[PDB]
Amino acid sequence: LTVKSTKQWTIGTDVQGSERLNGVSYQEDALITYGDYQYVTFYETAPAGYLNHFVKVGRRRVSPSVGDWEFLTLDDYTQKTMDGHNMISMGISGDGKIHLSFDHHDVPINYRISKNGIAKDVPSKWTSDLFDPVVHELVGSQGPYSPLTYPRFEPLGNGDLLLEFRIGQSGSGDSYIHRYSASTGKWQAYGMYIQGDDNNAYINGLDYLDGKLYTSWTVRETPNADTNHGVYFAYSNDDGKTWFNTADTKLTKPISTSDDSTLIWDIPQNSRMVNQEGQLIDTKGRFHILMRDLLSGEHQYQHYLRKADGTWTKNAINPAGLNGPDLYDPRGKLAGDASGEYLFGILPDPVKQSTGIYVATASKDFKDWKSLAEIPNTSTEPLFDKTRLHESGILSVFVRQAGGFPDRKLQVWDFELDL
Ligand code: NA
Repeated sequence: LTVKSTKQWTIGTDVQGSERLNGVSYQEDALITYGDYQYVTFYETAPAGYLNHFVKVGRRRVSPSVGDWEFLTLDDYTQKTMDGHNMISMGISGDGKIHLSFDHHDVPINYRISKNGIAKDVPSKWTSDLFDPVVHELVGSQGPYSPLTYPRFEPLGNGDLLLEFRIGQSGSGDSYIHRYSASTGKWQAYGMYIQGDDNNAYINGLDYLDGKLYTSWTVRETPNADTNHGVYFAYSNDDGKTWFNTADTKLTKPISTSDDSTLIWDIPQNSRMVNQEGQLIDTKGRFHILMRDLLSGEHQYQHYLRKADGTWTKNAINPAGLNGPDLYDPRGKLAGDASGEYLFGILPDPVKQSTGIYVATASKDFKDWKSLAEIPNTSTEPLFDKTRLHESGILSVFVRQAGGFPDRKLQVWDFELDL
């Protein structure tokens, strides 16, 4: 596997503040290809200036040829909270509607949707009046909608879309799932799916494939990030309603954090393992987790693999040149190609201030981590476009630069792979 071409686009000037609001690990998702177009969402500074931001949505054609990015500005909702949790997630349902949820730390939901199926019936002009107003509920469903943190969308096989989030707080919280029907345009409540016990679960993502939904998490005892422990796994065959552990034993609904039957790796507190890193169901149905720890005596990224035979392995990701991360350094992701043979680590390097792209192969049990490419000058938790990789073999990554405001840009990097 090699790189055929590298291209980049600047899509905006990043916002100013003590926190990163753009390029946050648990954006799910920031960058999406649907049909022949790619979409991206981010904050830009509003005319009021410092500590006033608007959500922007960009689109560009990517098939059968790539055209120019265009942007709309949602100038009816001003983001004002300088808190690194207050990021944006986007999802696109099979009716072509684009959904956004954003700007939360332990507050009520903020959600909006496009009026029509703009990703399906693609409009000529790209303007803010394509979107309905911000609301604080999910029409058809029920709360609780507060205190909410961490909206995450997952598109299902039939065009429906899940929205998942935590209700409660760091160190005492539960998570919930809601399902949007692309046939009726109504949401329904799947209810609480994981319940804290004077702690909270921190999932790594949602991963849906061929009718199964996969998640992994660590449990956090207090608002101190040193109090994460364990790596846990469960999956569902019914889009979030009921769940199983790795041995296919049905769990209680909700899953409790006190239930050790979902633990796949013991990792104590003070291991320097961070919450909400990365996960991946590969196209062959092998599940992967990206985390980190200091348990070897050095800080290293860690790859957990759920093998076809049922067994779990844990391998450090330690290719030449990669500096290992500590607890508060930027988080990475794992991406997969269409074939399921190639695993990409998209790993921010805290020494280099860059994003490395490393590749391993299923033929070598993913032990053969090799440097494939680099994105220079990043201070970001890198995020990629699953569908674009599957469909065209192009690894497209959304990044916040390193550097000072207003030099620090937002960009999209495309690596064309020679599959
Ligand atoms: Na607690």
